[PDB]
Amino acid sequence: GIDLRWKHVRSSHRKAPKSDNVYLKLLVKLYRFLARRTEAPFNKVVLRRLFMSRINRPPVSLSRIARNLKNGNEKKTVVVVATVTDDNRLLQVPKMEVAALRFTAKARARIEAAGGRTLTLDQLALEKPTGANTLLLRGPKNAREAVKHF
Amino acid sequence: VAAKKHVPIVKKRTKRFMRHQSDRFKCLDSAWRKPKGIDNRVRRRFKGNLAMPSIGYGSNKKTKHMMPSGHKAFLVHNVKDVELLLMHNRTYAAEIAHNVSSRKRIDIITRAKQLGVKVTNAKAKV
Amino acid sequence: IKQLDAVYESKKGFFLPANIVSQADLSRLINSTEIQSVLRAPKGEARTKRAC
Amino acid sequence: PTRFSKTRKHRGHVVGMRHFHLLRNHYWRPSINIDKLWSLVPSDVREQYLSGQKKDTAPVIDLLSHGYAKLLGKGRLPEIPVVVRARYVSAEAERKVKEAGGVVELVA
Amino acid sequence: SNVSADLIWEVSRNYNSFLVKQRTGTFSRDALNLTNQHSRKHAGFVNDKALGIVPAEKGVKVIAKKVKAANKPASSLYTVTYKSTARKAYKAIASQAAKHGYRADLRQAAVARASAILRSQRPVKPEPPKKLRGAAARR
Amino acid sequence: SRPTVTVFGADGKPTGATEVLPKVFSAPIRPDIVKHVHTGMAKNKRQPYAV
RNA sequence: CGGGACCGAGGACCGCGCUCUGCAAGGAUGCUGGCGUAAUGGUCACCAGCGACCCGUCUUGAAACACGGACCAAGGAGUCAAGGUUUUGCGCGAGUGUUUGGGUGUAAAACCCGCACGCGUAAUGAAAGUGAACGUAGGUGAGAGCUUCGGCGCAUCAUCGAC
RNA sequence: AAAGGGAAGCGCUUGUGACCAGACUUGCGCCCGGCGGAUCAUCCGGUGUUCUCACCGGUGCACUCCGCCGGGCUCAGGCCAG
Repeated sequence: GIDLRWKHVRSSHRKAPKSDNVYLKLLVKLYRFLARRTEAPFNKVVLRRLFMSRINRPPVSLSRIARNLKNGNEKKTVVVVATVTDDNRLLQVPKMEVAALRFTAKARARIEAAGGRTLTLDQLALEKPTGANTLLLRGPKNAREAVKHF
Repeated sequence: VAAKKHVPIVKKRTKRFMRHQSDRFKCLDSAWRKPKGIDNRVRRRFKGNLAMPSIGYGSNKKTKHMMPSGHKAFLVHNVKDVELLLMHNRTYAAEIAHNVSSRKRIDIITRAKQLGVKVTNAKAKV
Repeated sequence: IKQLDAVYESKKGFFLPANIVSQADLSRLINSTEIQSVLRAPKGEARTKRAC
Repeated sequence: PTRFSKTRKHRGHVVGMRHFHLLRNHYWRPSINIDKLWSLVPSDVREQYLSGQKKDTAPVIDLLSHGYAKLLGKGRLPEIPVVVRARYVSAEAERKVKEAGGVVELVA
Repeated sequence: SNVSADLIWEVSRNYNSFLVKQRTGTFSRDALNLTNQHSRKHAGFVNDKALGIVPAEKGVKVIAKKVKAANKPASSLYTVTYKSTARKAYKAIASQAAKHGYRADLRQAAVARASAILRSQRPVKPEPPKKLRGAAARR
Repeated sequence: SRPTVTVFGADGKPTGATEVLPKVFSAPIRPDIVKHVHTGMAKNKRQPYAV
């Protein structure tokens, strides 16, 4: 018998999405290939956030994107592995290039009316396969009724 | 035809796992049931008792589901079913379903003889 | 066939949805020059030789 | 569904005051802040005002038609004059409207 | 666009009408499936370029997908019937599968299926008779 | 331009007419959502039983 | 330098090497005989050597006591509804919810329609009532990722401020 | 058919008797000899395709291809063993 005071620990992290979305499966395959074949930690983080669930992917608003676009980030491509929502309180949408899982109709329309570009994550993988010149953004995780009631 | 070359087929155990006290009670079927009593001799694994099944009795992955000839049984109901084994005559053997009539059995046997596919129960209904 | 577009334009509160994937051809995406020109060298093959 | 339950797996192993006759319609007064005030304008017309193609026209917004009785003062307004007709208004909301160059009228 | 061979494989990898699932393996009834195996490599109806071989009265019959007529099923197949020497049939099938980059990974499977069909078309030999064994079967 | 689709007559032959393909034919194909809505919808004509 | 036992996993090549025409060097080959069938193998019955308390259930710390079991077939026990809460998937998203109702129908299905309304979008106070930007929506230290290599700094945490 | 000197029943492993499932029967490749045929190579035209690969129709005039039968050789073949 082997004295094992310490216990080998199984992984406490998602290795595959629980979603049955076939397009998400294709995106997971693409970013698995990218994270295996590239140096860039951006691809590994994007593959991780593709694995993540919906409460772990809070939405990001155009006003939050405009806040993070200040101070030398005006030309960086904004990457959000979540839903991008529209904010009525932002009256002037700046020109921006944003890649996301999905946009709302108002957010996409206001970005394209301001003159920016909306991309999907496969278009992002095509144009920036190493994640160069990119601003990676996340929404507020703790802004939830359950988290407030914790 | 002769099967593809394979490692020798090893069965770690050929005896079945008999249910406890099914020898003494006719209302108990001999199919395995795990004892759940806290004072059960078999469940506590005293020596001289019935062995309990476990994953350590598992068969070699290269020879699992192999009949002694080296083939894997594939159930067939018709000629279109037995023609699926056209490319697998060295690995798979056809087995005619029990509810297939005699005429269709002759047709399946003739087609498998043409395809070089072994039929495990070719002597049936003759 | 002609009336299908008017039928799907007359649905109030519903638009034709936007996909999360723009190019569904994963082979073209992976084997495109844009991805393949920045990849590392392969660190192995599909079959690995047994060392000892 | 019954087949997905754990039970199939576990088979084999088992102050203040009182208000009599309260009417909520007395106290109905929904509120809106000033940073959502421009969202009441229709989208095309709002975009024309925000671009600046209308330099001689001032929009009149009726809050009671949109379902609001009080204008509150959270946020900031652009430098465009707006006419606001409201039953109630807060001091900061009216101050910010007058800074923007408009006027808050009182209605019933 | 929104439709690709990868998408069709993700849709029909778990269930399709061609699937024959049993304990000892999963097979496919697809006409464009070489070796009748359920895999992305051999799913002919999934793949944009695909080959399939069926028996004829004498020889083989090879169908191939046309990539310009995917939405026109009546004219989607390029069909050649090989009724000649087996070596010429193998040469033509291997050229059709490998020379222009049309699924060079299916070359061995296509030549093997052609050989299997041409060998099955040969006359069968009479079997040796069954010998009674033991005591109860013999007597 | 948008793709076209051929129109066929009562003899099975094309009539020389083409129609513009509707935009609903390029919608995403989601088997999980189809299964969810089908599971919900196939119960809507059920009559109740009780002892 | 002998004598003996058990074992032969892998399956084109690649490597480390050596005593270098080759090899005992990243896992057994070569030669030969008998038989080609119940001979090997398997199942059942029985003898033999060794081994082996009758099952639940209950009790406490545990046994013992106690209680149930003549045998067999068929039933036979964590279900449904309402309302919460956390997590998973999905649609839409500062909105969301067609199905009380209306239209329509190939007629309890499917499809379509919208007013009100519910929840959310603002809180606090017993109440009258009042009602959320000094600042690129603040400062400091961390912080993935990115960077023009000077820094910019998501989420989140600690802390000092502002309303 | 079998066992039984104050219980039977069960586990491991032989043995005996009874009864059985497989496996095997030959395949493939060469060298000769004898038959039956020309869907051998090249060229021309048409057609289809993956646009360079095929099929079809004329051309082979038998040292070239494809089947069948007699011989010989090599290799691979079942069970137990030295």
